[PDB]
Amino acid sequence: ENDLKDIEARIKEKAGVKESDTGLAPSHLWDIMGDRQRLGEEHPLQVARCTK
Amino acid sequence: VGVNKDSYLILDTLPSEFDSRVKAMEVDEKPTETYSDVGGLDKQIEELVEAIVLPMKRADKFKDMGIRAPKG
Repeated sequence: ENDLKDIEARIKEKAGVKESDTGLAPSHLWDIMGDRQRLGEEHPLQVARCTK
Repeated sequence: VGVNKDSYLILDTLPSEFDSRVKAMEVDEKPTETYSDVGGLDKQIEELVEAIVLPMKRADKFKDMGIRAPKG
């Protein structure tokens, strides 16, 4: 019984914990429009709001 | 006031700030509903005109009378 308890934790530890991340198969090229958004300033904007 | 960001010096003067919710209190071409949407209860109307509208416009007579303005 105690060997079972020990091996479940071992299987879990060796499989590892990971963080799921979304994908898209119809995108096999994304640095046809990713490169334009990247590396210069065209710009991501500090959001503000008109007060007067 | 205005202050130049790069090196802090008064650039200019500017009018005083107001908070955004307070800037929409104003009219923007508000529609009128005038006394043509009101039938019955004339007495109420008369009291309203005397209290509010006429001490604004007839504000000199009020000083003549020797009394202080209404706050509401």
